[PDB]
Amino acid sequence: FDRDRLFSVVSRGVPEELTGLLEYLRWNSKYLTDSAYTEGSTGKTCLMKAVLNLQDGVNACIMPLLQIDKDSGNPKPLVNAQCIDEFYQGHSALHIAIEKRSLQCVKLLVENGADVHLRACGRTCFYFGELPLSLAACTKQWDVVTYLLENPHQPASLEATDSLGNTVLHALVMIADNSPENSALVIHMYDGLLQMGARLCPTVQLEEISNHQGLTPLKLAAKEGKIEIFRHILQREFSGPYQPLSRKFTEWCYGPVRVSLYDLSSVDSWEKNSVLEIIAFHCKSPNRHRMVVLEPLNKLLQEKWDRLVSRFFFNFACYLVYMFIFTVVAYHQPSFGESMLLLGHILILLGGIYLLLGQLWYFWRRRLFIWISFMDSYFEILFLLQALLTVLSQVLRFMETEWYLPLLVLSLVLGWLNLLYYTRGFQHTGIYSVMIQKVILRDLLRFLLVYLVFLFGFAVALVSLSAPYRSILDASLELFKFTIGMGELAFQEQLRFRGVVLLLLLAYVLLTYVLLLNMLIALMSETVNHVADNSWSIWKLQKAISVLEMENGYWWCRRKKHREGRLLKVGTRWCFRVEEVNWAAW
Repeated sequence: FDRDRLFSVVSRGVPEELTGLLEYLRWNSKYLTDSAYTEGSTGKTCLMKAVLNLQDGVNACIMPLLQIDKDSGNPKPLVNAQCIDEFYQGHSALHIAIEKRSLQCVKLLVENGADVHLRACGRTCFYFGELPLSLAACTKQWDVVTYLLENPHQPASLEATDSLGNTVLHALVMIADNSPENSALVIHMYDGLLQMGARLCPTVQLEEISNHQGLTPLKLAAKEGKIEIFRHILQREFSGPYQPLSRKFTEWCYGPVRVSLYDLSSVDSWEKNSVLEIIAFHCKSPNRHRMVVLEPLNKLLQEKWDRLVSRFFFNFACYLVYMFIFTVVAYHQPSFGESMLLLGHILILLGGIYLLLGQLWYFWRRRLFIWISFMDSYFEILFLLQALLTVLSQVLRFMETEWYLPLLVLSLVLGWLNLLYYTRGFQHTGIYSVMIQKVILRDLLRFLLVYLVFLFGFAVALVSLSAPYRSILDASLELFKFTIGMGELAFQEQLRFRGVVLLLLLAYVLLTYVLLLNMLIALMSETVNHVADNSWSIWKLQKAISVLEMENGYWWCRRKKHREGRLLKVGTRWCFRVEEVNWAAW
């Protein structure tokens, strides 16, 4: 019956759940819908309440409850109580039992048949993998995970997918955290499951299954910013009977030298969407600059940066030549002839078209998505802006318009200003790389706005109080001179008797001094801290971005990527020789 009194008596009212009658005879009419109205309140079942019991004795009484009923006129939905609430959909009692640390309960539940490949969702606030095996692995239940996949007549596939395409290995990475108490658990369970996978089915590699978006556990650990598990996977050296299928093995260890062969699944060539692109481009975590100082990556980055450093300075020289030519042509503007002005105009127009096409191609390829909108792309917008201004100014010359000269001059100024993009070559300007964006953002576009607001509020008052012809030009020009140190104050004539005019300037100078004093302290506050490290890593990230961008080639296709490694012997595999030299001194 649906009466709550009977269920309360059976479950909690009295441990004597063996009433005898129950639904043993004449109750076999229930064959279509044995849930909701007849079982549970709205989305639960009697099995869920039975498995919620704490004492082992009453837990052992579950088997008599489902005895005979498991093979009675009751239909197939015996244990798989798929909730239709759309909120806890498919949250059968098996997941609850696995959540409980008891082993005999889950053993009894699985021995009665049931199913282990049922999802926990149909698409809360706790993502574990939406699978029984995934939940058991994430809950660190060694006995449950050991028993689920081998012992029963119906096993659980180790490479079973998920709603999003994940597997247990992906799930162990998604739930990972930088906290050591969770990092140790994740690493230990990942290693144990990887080792057991070899025993179960060694004919399939578990770290090659991709998500619906094409990511593997190594790449999934890099996109999401998880550093500890990523570091462990990069430097995995587990050996013994399962020494093969690893990542870092030493070749010889003569003295302090420990030359080793790091495996490479993070090579740009012959592999699209590698780990380096994900770290550099497709990442938004605060740790993205900390994942590039790792040992197997620094050597690969330097061996490409040194090999491709001539082109950086070649482009630098070619840009300096273009800027010198632009300045020379601009300076000799009449307002020799027909021999240098025409050639300079043609060269400037061609140079502008070149930089316009290059920046358009760069934006089309890379930034089809959001560029974090706040970092690492300012110099890629300033180049486009300068090229567009130069092209427009050079076009407007043929129209005999008066706006050609201001646009040309502004383009020249912006082109000279953009030369700071190359300060990251041999020049170790990492000191300015720290306080070059954290001092302009939120500090020059936030406090300067208030200063402009005060200036424009005082200029109009000065004009309206008193011959000033323009409200926002005549008074503003003299009001701005207080900041630079050229403001002039006087008692003036006696047409308005003045007085308040002096008071307004006295207020203005005090306000524009206290604002500067506060602005200085605001930027100083971020100097006492962020000193220990917090540098030399973002510089390496910028160098990595530059190296990755260069290898794609120029606007045309006069560049093709080349191989990085070689078919080194597996041992029973493209590898990179890292000649570690560390004085452990033991």
